[PDB]
Amino acid sequence: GSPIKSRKGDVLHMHYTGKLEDGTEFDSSLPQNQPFVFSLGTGQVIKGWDQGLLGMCEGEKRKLVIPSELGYGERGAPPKIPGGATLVFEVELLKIERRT
Repeated sequence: GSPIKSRKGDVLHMHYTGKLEDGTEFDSSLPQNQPFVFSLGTGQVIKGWDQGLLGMCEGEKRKLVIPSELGYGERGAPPKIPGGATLVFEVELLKIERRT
């Protein structure tokens, strides 16, 4: 066997829980139990995700600390995300479309 792993261009189905530095969860795909689906490496998601989610196999978890320069910047993303907030994501890759 040779598990495929995420590369630029893949379509990923991703669970995430994002937290502030204050520990407080701002968002998660887990409560609705709805994976976020997107094309990796296309500027569809935050820069910290595009550079940070490479080389994941299905079923693998990763933690990403993402200072605001690589997230939503000083602008922020109201209501949940303050301008300048460092985000802490715990992500779980569920599915890479390419393998099937």
